[PDB]
This record gives sequence, C-alpha cells and structure tokens, in this order.
Amino acid sequence: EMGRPFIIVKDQGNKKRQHGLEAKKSHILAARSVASIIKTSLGPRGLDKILISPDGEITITNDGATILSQMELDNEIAKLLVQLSKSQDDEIGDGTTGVVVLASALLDQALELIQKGIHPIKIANGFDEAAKLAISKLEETCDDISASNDELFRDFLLRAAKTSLGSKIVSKDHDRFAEMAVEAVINVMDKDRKDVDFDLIKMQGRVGGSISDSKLINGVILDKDFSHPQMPKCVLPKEGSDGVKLAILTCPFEPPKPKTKHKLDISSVEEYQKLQTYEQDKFKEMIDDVKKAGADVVICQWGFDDEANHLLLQNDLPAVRWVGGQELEHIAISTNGRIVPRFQDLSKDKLGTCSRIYEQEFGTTKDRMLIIEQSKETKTVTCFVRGSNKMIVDEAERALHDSLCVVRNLVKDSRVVYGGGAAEVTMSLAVSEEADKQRGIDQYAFRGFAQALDTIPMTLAENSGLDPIGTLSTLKSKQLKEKISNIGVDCLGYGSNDMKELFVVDPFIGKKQQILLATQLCRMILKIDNVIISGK
Amino acid sequence: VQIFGDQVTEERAENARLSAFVGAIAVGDLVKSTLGPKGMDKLLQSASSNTCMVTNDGATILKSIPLDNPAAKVLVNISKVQDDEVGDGTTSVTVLSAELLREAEKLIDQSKIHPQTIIEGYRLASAAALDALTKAAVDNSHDKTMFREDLIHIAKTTLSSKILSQDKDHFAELATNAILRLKGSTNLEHIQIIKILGGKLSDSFLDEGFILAKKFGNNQPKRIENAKILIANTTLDTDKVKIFGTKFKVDSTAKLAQLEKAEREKMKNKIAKISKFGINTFINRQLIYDYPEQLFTDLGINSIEHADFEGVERLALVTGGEVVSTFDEPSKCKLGECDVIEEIMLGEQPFLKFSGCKAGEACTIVLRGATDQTLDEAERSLHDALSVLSQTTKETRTVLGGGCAEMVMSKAVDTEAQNIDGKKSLAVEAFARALRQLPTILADNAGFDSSELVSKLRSSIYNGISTSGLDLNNGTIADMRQLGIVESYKLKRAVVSSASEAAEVLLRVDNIIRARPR
Amino acid sequence: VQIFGDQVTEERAENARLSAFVGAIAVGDLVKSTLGPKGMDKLLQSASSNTCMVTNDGATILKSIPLDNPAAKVLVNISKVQDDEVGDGTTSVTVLSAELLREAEKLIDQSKIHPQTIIEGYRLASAAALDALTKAAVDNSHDKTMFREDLIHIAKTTLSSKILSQDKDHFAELATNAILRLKGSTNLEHIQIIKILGGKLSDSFLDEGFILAKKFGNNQPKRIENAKILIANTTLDTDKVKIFGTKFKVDSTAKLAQLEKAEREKMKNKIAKISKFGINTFINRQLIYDYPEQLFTDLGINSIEHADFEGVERLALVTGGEVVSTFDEPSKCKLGECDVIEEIMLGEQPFLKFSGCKAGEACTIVLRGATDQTLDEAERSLHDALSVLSQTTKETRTVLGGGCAEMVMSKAVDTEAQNIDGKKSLAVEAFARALRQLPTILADNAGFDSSELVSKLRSSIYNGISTSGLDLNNGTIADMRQLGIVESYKLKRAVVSSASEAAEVLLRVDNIIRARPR
Amino acid sequence: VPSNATFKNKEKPQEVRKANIIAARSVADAIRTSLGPKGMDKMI
Ligand SMILES: Nc1ncnc2c1ncn2[C@@H]1O[C@H](COP(=O)(O)OP(=O)(O)O)[C@@H](O)[C@H]1O
Ligand SMILES: Nc1ncnc2c1ncn2[C@@H]1O[C@H](COP(=O)(O)OP(=O)(O)O)[C@@H](O)[C@H]1O
Ligand SMILES: Nc1ncnc2c1ncn2[C@@H]1O[C@H](COP(=O)(O)OP(=O)(O)O)[C@@H](O)[C@H]1O
Ligand SMILES: [Mg+2]
Ligand SMILES: [Mg+2]
Ligand SMILES: [Mg+2]
Repeated sequence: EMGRPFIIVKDQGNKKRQHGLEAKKSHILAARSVASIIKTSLGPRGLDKILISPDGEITITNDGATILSQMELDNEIAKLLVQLSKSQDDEIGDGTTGVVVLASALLDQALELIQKGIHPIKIANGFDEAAKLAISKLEETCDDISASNDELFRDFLLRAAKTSLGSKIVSKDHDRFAEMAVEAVINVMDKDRKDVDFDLIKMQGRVGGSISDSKLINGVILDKDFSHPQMPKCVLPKEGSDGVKLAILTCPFEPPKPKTKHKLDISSVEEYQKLQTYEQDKFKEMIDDVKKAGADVVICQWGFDDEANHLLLQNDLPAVRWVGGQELEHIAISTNGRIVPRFQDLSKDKLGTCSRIYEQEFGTTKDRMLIIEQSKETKTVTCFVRGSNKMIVDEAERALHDSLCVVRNLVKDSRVVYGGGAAEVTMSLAVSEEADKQRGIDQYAFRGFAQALDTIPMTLAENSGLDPIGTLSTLKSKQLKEKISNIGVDCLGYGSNDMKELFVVDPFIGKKQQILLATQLCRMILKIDNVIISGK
Repeated sequence: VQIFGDQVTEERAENARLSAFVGAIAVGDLVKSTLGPKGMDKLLQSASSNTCMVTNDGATILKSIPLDNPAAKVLVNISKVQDDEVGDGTTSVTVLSAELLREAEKLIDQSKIHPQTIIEGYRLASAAALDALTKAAVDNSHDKTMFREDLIHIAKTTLSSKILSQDKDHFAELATNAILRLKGSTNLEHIQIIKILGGKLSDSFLDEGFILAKKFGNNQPKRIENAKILIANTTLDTDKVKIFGTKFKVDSTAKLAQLEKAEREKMKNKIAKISKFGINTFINRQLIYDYPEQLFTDLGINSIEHADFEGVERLALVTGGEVVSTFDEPSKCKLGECDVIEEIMLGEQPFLKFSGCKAGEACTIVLRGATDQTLDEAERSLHDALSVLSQTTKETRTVLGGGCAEMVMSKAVDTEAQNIDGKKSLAVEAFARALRQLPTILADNAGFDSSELVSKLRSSIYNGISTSGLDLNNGTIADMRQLGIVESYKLKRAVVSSASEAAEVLLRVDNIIRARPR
Repeated sequence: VQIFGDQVTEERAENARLSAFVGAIAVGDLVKSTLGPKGMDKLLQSASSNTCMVTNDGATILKSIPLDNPAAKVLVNISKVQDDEVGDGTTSVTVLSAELLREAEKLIDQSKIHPQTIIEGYRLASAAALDALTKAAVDNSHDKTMFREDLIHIAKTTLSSKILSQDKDHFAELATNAILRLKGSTNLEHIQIIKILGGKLSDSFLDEGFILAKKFGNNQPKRIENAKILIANTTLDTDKVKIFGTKFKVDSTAKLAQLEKAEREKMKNKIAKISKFGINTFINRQLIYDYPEQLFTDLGINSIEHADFEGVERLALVTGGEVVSTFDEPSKCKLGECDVIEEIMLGEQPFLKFSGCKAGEACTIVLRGATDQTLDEAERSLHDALSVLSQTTKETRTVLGGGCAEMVMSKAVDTEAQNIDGKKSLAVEAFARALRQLPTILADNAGFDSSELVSKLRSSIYNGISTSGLDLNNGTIADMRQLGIVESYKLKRAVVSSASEAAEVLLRVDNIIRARPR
Repeated sequence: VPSNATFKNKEKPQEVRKANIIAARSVADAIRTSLGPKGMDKMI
C-alpha cells in the first residue's frame, strides 16, 4: 500500500474474491442446496412446489426448468444450473430434474476426488471418456422398433405417453391423455414418419370445468363472439355443398382510402352528394362480392364499423372482429384455405372448408369462445384442455407440451430405451469394469462417475420409501447374473423389477442427453478457480 | 451457502405443510358460519374510500379479503371458478376442500401415510362418489309440469341460504317464470336487475316487457298505443363520413351555407326514409342531438337516446323485431310490435313501461329493498338462483339434498373401501368422513347436536331408505320429497369434482418458495 | 372502550382458546423426538456467552428456551416440579399433557361438548386409570435378590433413552451398587460427580470407599498405613477470639512481642490439643494457614484444606465418625479407620482416593468421556437414574414398562366408558386415546410402523393376558418379563396425576390478559 | 411393495445433520494443513 490508495479495478471495496479450496466448497455446496430441492421432486412419487412471483402470481410446478426459472438466486453456480434445466426443456423437453441431480451427483463425487489431489482436467477428461463409452455401449444394446407395423408403433407412443404424463398431475385421466396425445400426432404427421412440424400444434388452456370435460377438436380457438348476436349461434352448412366455404380477409370493411395521408376536397354540393353515393355503393358492392363468392362465415383482421352488421345479418352471414394475425396463420392451415388480400382478388378457390361452426357458454358470464371442428384428417390439432383451477390448467399445458415433445423424439427413427433406473445402472457397472484394466491415474475418476449414475435409482428409493442399499444390491447382482438390461426400479410397486412388461420407455436421445449436459457443465464448473462477484 | 437473494423466505420442512394446512383451515373456518339456511351474513371493510360490502357468497368474500398465503390463493381460485361456472356452491367447495386437507392432516401426522397414498384413495373414492350420483339422479324431462315443479324446489333451496329465506315463496314463482321466459337461453346477461331502494322487500315484481332506465327527451308523449319499434346502431347524428381526410375547398361563405344546408338535407332525407316504415317509436344507442330530434315531432314518432349496447340485445329480444340500419330497403328488414307503452315512476327516477309484446325471450326484474346493501345482496342471490336454474334446463337431471347427497356418496364410498385391502383403505375412509362434516356444520349453524343428529341420519339410510335427510326448522329427520328441496346434477358434480381436485393441489406440496415483493 | 390501555393484548373465547392448544402443540412437538430409546438429543444454543448445552431431559430443554406463551409456561413449571419430585419422566408429562389437549380440541370442535363436561369424564377416567395402575403393581423387597434384580431393570429402563443406552449393562451395576450402599438413607447429596476428560464412556469404574479432588500440604508424606481420619469445622486460621471488640492497648512494645508470643502459643496449644487423640490426618472446612501446617509435620499428621460443606458430610459418613470442633473430651467421638490413604491421578488433576473404610454410606461416581457436553449428559442421565432408584427404596411398588402400563390403564378406562351415560363418555374415551398415543410415539421414534404394533398390542391385551409389550429392537410384541423392563409405581402415578391436572388448568380458560412488560 | 409401514416426515433433522457435518468438516480443512512434518504453523 505504502500509504497511497492502492486501487486497480473500479469499485474496489464492493466486489470480493475467492480462491483455493474454499472456492470449490462454495460451488459443491451450492449444487447440493439446489439438488435437495430437485431430489425430493424427481420420480413418480415426487411432490409439486409453489413458486411465488414478485407480482403475487403463483405456479404449482414439479418440473425443474419452471422451478429454477422463477427462482430468484444470487449464486452464479445455481444460475448455470438454471440454464442447464432450461437447455433440456427447450430442445428435448424431458429430464430437466434429472440433469440437475445428475450434474450434482458428478459434482458431489468430484468433491471426494479433489480431496485426494487429482487435477480438475484429469477429472473432466475422465467423465468425457466415460460418457462417450457409456453412450457407445447403450447405443448397441437398445433395439429398433421400425421393423414393426403402424399398429404396434402406436403402442410404443402409448408406452412413452403414460411415462411422461405420470409424475405429473394429469395422472388420473392419464389413460385418456395418452390416447389424446397419440391421437393428436396421428392427424399431424408426415407420410414417411419423419420430421413432423411441431409448430402446427399450439397450446391453449381454459380456466373452468373439470378434467373429464376435456376432449379433442380439430380447429381454432378464438376468444370472441360473432358480430351483433341476433343470428343463431350454431350455423349449419347447406343441404348440398362441399362445405361452409370459409372466407378470411385482411382488409376492414370500409371505403377504399389511401395508406398515405390524403385531403379529399369537395368544392360543390353536387360532389358532396356523389360522396354520399360513393359511400353507399362501396358497401353495396362489398356485400355483393362476398355474396357471389358463396362464403357463409367471414373472418376480418382489422375489424369493421357497425354499418356492416345489418348487411351481414340479413344475408345470413356471421362475422367476427379484431382477429389477430397470428390466429389467421392458424386458420389458413387448418381449413386449407388461402387468405385473399382484397375483394377484387376474391375467388372461390381460395376459400377454406370446415365441418361446422358453433359456440357455447362454459358457465354464466365468462366469455364467448369460438370453436371450429373438421370432418376429416387435417394438418392442425388444437388441444382443448379444461381445469378446475388456473394452476391446474397451467400445469396441464406444460405437462401435455412435454408429452408431445416425448412423442416428437420417437418420430426420429431407432431411438428407444427402457428407463425406470435401468438405463443408469446398466451404464454404471460397465464403467467400473473398464476401470479395472484402464486403471492409470483416472481409476477413481471412473468410479466417481459409476457411483454418480447410481444416485438416480437411490433418489427413486428415497421418494418411494424403500431401502436404497437393498435396491441397488439387487439390481447390480441381477445385471451381473443376466445380461438382460431392461430391469429397473419400479416405484408404483406393481411387482416385478422387470420393465418391458410394465411398459416404461423413455427416448434414447433424451437419456444420452442427461450425461452430456451433466458432464459438459461439470467440466465448466471444475475449471473455475477465482470467483469475483460484485455487489448489487 | 445461501444461494437465494436477500429477503427470500423458504420453508423446506414440516412447517411448510403446517403453514399450507393452517392457511386452508383459516379459510375453512372463515366460511363455516356462512353455510346453510341459518348461516350468518358477513361484513367487509374496504381499505379504499370506506366502500363497505355485505355478501354471503364465499367467492366475493375471499376475493375481497387480502391473503398472502399461497394455499389461500388455491381456495380463492377454486371459489372463483365455481362462481363463474355454476354460480352456486362456492362455500361448499371451500369448506369441503379445507376439511379434506384437515382430515388428511392427521393421516400425515398420526398414522404417517404417504401423500401419494392419500390422493390415490381419493381417486378411487371420487370415482365411486360420482357413480353414486349416476344412479341417484332422476330425469324429469318427460313432463313439463313436473319440471316446472322442479324449478320451484331448486329456487327454494338456493334462495333459502341468502337473506330472502322468508320471501323465497314469492320469488320462487318469479325465478321460474324468468327461466320459462328465456325458454332455454342460459345467458345471464339477458336479465336487467333494476336496483331501487325503499319499500317493502316483498314489493318486487316481474313485468312482461323491458323497463328502460331513461325517459323521452323533450316533448314526446308518455302514453301511446300500437307502437312499432325500430332499433338502430349507426350514428344517425351529424354524420362524419367513414374517411376523415374529407375537406371542403370553400371559395366563399355563401357556398359554405349551402354545404351545411346539404348536411341538413341528407339528414332530412335520412329521417324521411325512417317515415317510410310507418312507425311510431324509434330507438338508437347513440345519444341523439337536437336537429334529428326535432324532425320526429312532425312525423309523430317517439325518440329514445343513449341506450347501452348490452341493453340493445335485451331490447331486441323482448320486442321480437330486428335492429335495422341502411334504411333504403324496408322490405327485407323486420320490426317488432307492442300493444301499449307508458312512462312510470318508481321512486325518484322515471322509467318506461312496456307491456303486451309478442316475443317473450327476455325480461327485467325490479327489486325493492331497504338499503343498498340489502338490495345488493338480493342481486347476488337472484343471480345465484337464476344461474343454477338456467343450467338446470340444459342439465335436466337433479339430486336430492339436505344431507342425503353427501351420505349416499359415503354409502358407496365405504362399500368400496373393503375391496381395496391395504393402507389405502384409511385414505378412502378419510374421504368418507370428510363428507360427513357437511351435514355436521349445517347442524352446528342452527344450534343442534353434531353427533346424535348425524348418527340418526347414518342409521336411516343403511336400513334401506334413500330419501331421508335433515330438517332444520324442527331438528329431526324427515322426507325430502315432501319438503321439496332438490339440487341440480351439474352442481353436485361440480362441487365434488372441484373439492376433490382442490385437495390434490395442497397435498403434493412440500416446499414453499417466496421471492421478494415488487 | 379501552380500559386496559395501550400495548395490552387481550383475547376473548376464540383467540384465547386455540392459542393455548397451539402452544400445547408447539411445546409438545419439540419433546416428541426425545421420547423413547431411539430418541434424538436436542442441542440448545444460548443467546449470550456462546454457551451450548446438549441435553435429553424435557425439563432442562424447557428451562433454557424462553417461552412468552402463558400456556407453555404451565408446561414449563410442571416439568420443573416433576424433575424436583422424581427426576425422571418429565417428557412423558409434557407429551401426555399436550395430547390430552389435542384430543380435547377435537371434542370441543367436532362433538361440541362443554369443557366442564370433558373434565368430569377425565375425573372418572383418571380414577379408573389409577385403580388399574394400583392393581397392576406388584410387591417387592421381601427378597433382597429380587430387589437387587428389579433395581437393575429400572436402571436399564431409565438409561435406555440417555447417552448410556449402549453401556447400560455396565452402568446398571454402578447405579444399583451405590444405592444399596446408602443403607436406606434417601439423599442425593452423598454422591459426587467428578468430571474427568479423556477415555471412553465404558471406562467408568466403581470406586471402593470415597474419592474426592483435594490435595495434601506442602511437607506431608505420600502414604500412611492405617490412618485415623478427623474432620474439623474449625478455624485453624487466625482465630481471633470471638468477642469481637477486643483490641490491644500497648504502652510499650516489650509486652507486644510477648503478646504475639502468646498468640503463637495460643495456636500451638490448640494444635497440641489435636495431638492428644493421636490422629494421622486432619481435615478442615476452610483454608489452613502455614503456621498450623508446619506443626503437623513433626507430629506425623496429614492435612487437607478447603473442604466444601457437602464434602464434610460426604466424607464423615464414609469415615463413620462425627465432626468435632471443641477437642476437649477424648472419651466420646470415636473415629473411624482407613487402610489406603494414597492418592491417584486420573487425567491432569490428582484425587485423594480412600479404600477400606468402616461404612460406605456416601459414594462417588467416577466418569470418563470425550466432551464436557457428554459429561453433562452423563451427569443428568445418572442423576435421573439414581433419583428414581433412591425413591424406589422408600416406595416399594413397581409396574411393568415398555408401554404396557399405558395400555393396561386404558383397558379399565375403556371398560368403564360404556356404563357412563351422557356426553362425557366420549371424553372418557378421549382419555383412553391419550394413553394409547404414548406407545404410538414410541414406534414413530424407532422408525417402525405404529398402527400395526399398537393394534397388535391393543388386541393382545384385551384377550386376557397382561404381560405383553413393545420390543423396538426386533419390531414386534414380546414378553416384558423376559427382557426385564420395569418402572416404579410412583413415577407413572405422578405422570398420570400431573397430566390430568395439566389438562384441567388449560381447559378452564376463556380469556387471556397480557399486561405491559417492564 | 410401496406405500406401506411408514412415511418419513420431519426431514429437518436430516438437513440439520448435513449442516453440522459440513460445518465440522470446514473447520477441519483449516486444521488439516498443520498435519505431519510438512505441516505449517498458525498465528491467531
Ligand atoms: N410410471 C412410472 N413407472 C416407473 N418409472 C417411472 C414412471 N414415471 C416416471 N418414471 C421414472 O422417473 C424418472 C424421473 O422422471 P421425471 O423426473 O418425472 O421426468 P422429468 O425429469 O422429465 O420431470 C425417469 O427416469 C423415469 O424412468
Ligand atoms: N329448509 C331447509 N330444509 C332442509 N335443508 C335445507 C333448507 N334450506 C337449506 N337447506 C340445505 O342447506 C344447504 C345450503 O347450501 P348453500 O348455502 O346454497 O351452499 P352455497 O352457499 O355454497 O351455494 C343446501 O344443501 C340445503 O340442502
Ligand atoms: N428398553 C426399552 N424397551 C421398550 N420401551 C422402553 C425401554 N426403555 C424405555 N421405554 C419406554 O420409554 C418410555 C419413557 O421412558 P423415560 O425413561 O421416561 O424417558 P424420558 O426420561 O425421556 O421421559 C417409557 O414409558 C417406557 O415404556
Ligand atoms: Mg418427465
Ligand atoms: Mg348457495
Ligand atoms: Mg428417562
């Protein structure tokens, strides 16, 4: 110091540092603080958790990404775990909780190896070689399902659909949600059974009713009523016709005006009466254009005034207002129609086709929500989910979203594996076997990853209330006795640790992604030596 | 290592379940007094502007009161959905869902049952519960006279809980006539409840017509006969053309005198097209200015101004006509009819009385009561009464109440508990014992015994009489068909499903995370 | 109005009650984990001076923790006096008192029974319980071998919950041998607890004679064979003469030198009076000055100074002689004899060990351990054991333990529950469920299923046999006479009587008046 | 198999025992450096 103010970085006294062994203990214990939150949540016997936002709204969730997303944290090590769960949620949409506890399992076993004095790069290189070795083994042992016909391929989705719904609420009606989830993909799929578009199916929840009232409808959900409700609510098609002849327009019902600011000057009373004639003839020509086109229901983007209500009512033409542009993207794909810009380009080939249009109340005074249904298979399915609470229907959205994502993973060819703790133990005993001859300096590194994989079965043992040591001892001895590797920890106690029989399947791409994100983050956290953090 | 920020309350221990369970018990005990016919009304003291509010419904109470517990929000939200869905039975969901968590508390503490086992028993117990209502219901659709009698007894049951327990004999006829008036339209927005303070509570009535809140403008008469009603939604007053870029290039003010005259000529021409229909009354939603008002005087047409858009829907259906605009084509357009129109006065504000209309697809109810709080309670009651009776038309099946609905569920639930031998039987019995408490609090509010009176109802049903129930005026068991009280199937289906699923929420919670307030 | 003034909390009949019951729940849940053999010890951190305290006794847990709740102060005081009376069983009073109020909370809410009616059921239920407890007891002390064996079983049952649960087979001999050496004298002041750091828990050995932490003088020898022991409550210090108010007027310092000669000659003649008996040691209560200390050298007398008040009686009873101060008449006051007066060292502090005394009416328990927190637990553990076994000498009747005393008492209560008419019979059954909840908690702390063992124990005892009990090591029902589990009759009588009075005080409450604190 | 004979409530003793173990081990890490001939001295 030598008396002068010895300052280097701006805000010297505010920020701190941390190094040596104490920096590591702050990292591993920070992961254990997050792992204790996730450990009591994972598995079918888990428990939900309430996340209170600053605005007073709550969300009852048991998925690791939504928990960590709405969690106000200060430690940076947990903030990387917040993004790891979000990484698993965005792409695969399965295993968020698993990655958080698996990455902590690698971190917890790494704490013992740091005490022995192994360099962190040798620790990180050991998990990288062990992770690829486990992926290379699990890719050989899993079987392909593409040889079976379409009748049995539907059953494999039901195996994974019941797996994803369970462990979540919506696990009662889960037998019908599995059929409803599989029925959504039967309508929306490619003929070659590959690269299905997920953006065609959007999520839509409704606060009201009960879970039993939910059903399948192929159409669009609009949160609005028809214009001037004097007409009958449920419009029917003609006796002989191809359909209702849906019409969509991105032009409001008005006289044509320039987009630029204009100044229409009327210097005479004769020109003023022609403006009155021009005002009326445009509305007369407009309703005659849609009349000759044969449209029954009209969808307008930018709304219209009250003059067109009576012209549309007399001709038996329902209509709506303030339909957003995102919904028109959904209407054109569902009804297979083309959106015309204007009336001069109006033609009968661009109009859509759907079965029927109708509206119901759902209760007393809530709001009139529009419903559309198709008479055949189309490229659009809109799940109509009901719920007794706002948190129930909110959790049912992200639960069913993960269900469709798990089925989306199975659309990829030859990616199936039987889970239930079997995938963890079958990848664990081989790593310990390789260490016996690949000893080197990294012998304990393989043993750490072998013990870290087994923690997820022990996590299931804690939630199910069984003895962990007796469970892992029986599974390890059974895997050594017989090379059949589809036996896992069954929590619902249906008897039989065997599992193809229970029907538990998880996607192969999802399971290998667990150790990848876990190992890839553990390689990053172990590199940190200096921890500089500034004050808020 | 405190990963969370400053001022972050987290509970990851037994206190989390205790804090979530005690919150529902506090919300549960708050509404125990409001249940039943002998229940006491409650009083709300607002924090802003001293605006008091007297209400018996639990949905309005719990939404108004502030509660920071996350468990309280679930009881607030399940009551809001029940208030919006059916409009009745909100306090039953609040007290039953809290009692299910109350009964589930001792299983967690004393017997040490897993939370997944308690919900698993409630799944099978709720399944057998709804199956009891499948066989216990009765369809009275084959006869309209019996269905007319069913709407009476449902009005007797719903209106008895509110302050109108004495005057329910008169409003039961008023309530059922409004439903037969609507002839199946379950939209509650088509009934205008005009609030009038003063007079006796039994002075309410239901006139065959639509009562306006406003009067005629300047000189149009009060009493007329054989008036043709025409409704319009367009401006009809100083017509600002659809493009606002219009202008007048005026070279001299003498020509601008002709332009303003031309605006009066087209308006004079528009009113001339109204006279082609040959009408005597004209109604428009926009407020009418002076110039078009004057031209109706010579034609002998009445004018009403500033009608609300929600009232135009009620006005069109009572009159039976149609809202007409673009008056060049009078042939295709339709207009209503009425026998007599007369302006009346109920209190200080005058109103327009319509009577003798052809269509009767809507009505208006005029309430008369001492205070604005009693009048408001009346509105909340009739709204809850008409909401249940409106859904009774689409859901014709009904269920007998008075403790018989909860007990016949428990008769089937207790039967199924033996065929599921193991530890799940205690959970199903807890669901059964939770249903016994609804007739218990109904007896406690009237000041009767909780054990002996429920014990007599227990023995009466197992003997082979599925029509026995509680009678509170005398304090003994009586037949429900003779007394004439019955609820709808959608109501009992809703409260059992809402209270069941509400118990599933706060049983799957172990950790409570509280971030900072904003 | 406001008569009580500012900052005065008042409660009335719904805030008054349910604040004591939740306080009874709050104080009961703390001591729930400490009950039984598999109970976990609670650690208490002081607010000042960073003083920690490891303790299992429920009284000591409530002594240190501050509790502003008035209802919890009742449980604080009843554990204090229970520790004063018996010394063991304070946790059972707090648990049984809390569960009696937990049951009575449900009888007031669910069954809607008056509080006075609940007490009248508890009076008859407590009378039936004590009558069954009196008849279930068994006589003892007729055979000294059986009396020796029962004290060993009582010591094993007492130390099973403390830290000495693993070494109770060895400490039972140490506990019971000291009590028989008292020769009927019931007093705990005759037993010393010397704190020694080092060793392990099972290194505590039985001492022959009496040992204490004192030291010889500067010039005294190490060993004297067959030493005569004397105890002086005397002042061998600067005696002064006691007519305070004596001063010395001096005309010349010649006689003042002879006056100081007389002071030394005065004390010389006093030490010469000691040598007339021919003793070998001299024990004084207070400090001995150097001039008396030098005079014991040539006469062959040992010297021990600064003896505590308790140490005088503790050493005199082992010696057999009486405390002498006058030293005038050598005829009376026959002294004892000790063979080995050689001191030993246990740790870093030498202790004077005696052996081969006339009588052993006072004893000393030498303890070895690692941490002082464990030695403090060792002190409180054996203090409860020696207190129970000391009162077992005067009160001979005993009763079987292992949870059988609770269920056999509830058998007569359930038998007398049927013939009592009215609503108080439910309160009589509530008392029975309170007795049943103690063995329910014994199975919870051990980690085994509680409903099965309580159901098997309850069904087994009603068959006709009354010797069955809970075996928490194996997790099944077994014979208590084989395992050797028995407790005193006055212990369970005090627990049931104190718990009955505990519920009676808190159930007769209707208002709370909390004045302003100083 | 599952949902029988027990349910482990009051997991705060498990959380407290973990906090006491890591608290004792963190103090032991400072004393661990002073072991053996190649240990170091401490000034307080
Ligand atoms: N019904 C079931 N039977 C057996 N195992 C299941 C069942 N449902 C889920 N699991 C297992 O529980 C583990 C954790 O899944 P979970 O945490 O619920 O999914 P996510 O991590 O995507 O939230 C998975 O490895 C899976 O194998
Ligand atoms: N006169 C009566 N006799 C017998 N039972 C009655 C009588 N009046 C009301 N009840 C009972 O009291 C209950 C009142 O419920 P209610 O207060 O309407 O619930 P909520 O207010 O939650 O809709 C009904 O279930 C009905 O069976
Ligand atoms: N070895 C044992 N086997 C079975 N039960 C025991 C055993 N030791 C004690 N108990 C039971 O524990 C209960 C309370 O023991 P106690 O010594 O009073 O503990 P505390 O001093 O903490 O109150 C007694 O009722 C007794 O039945
Ligand atoms: Mg999942
Ligand atoms: Mg009601
Ligand atoms: Mg004891």
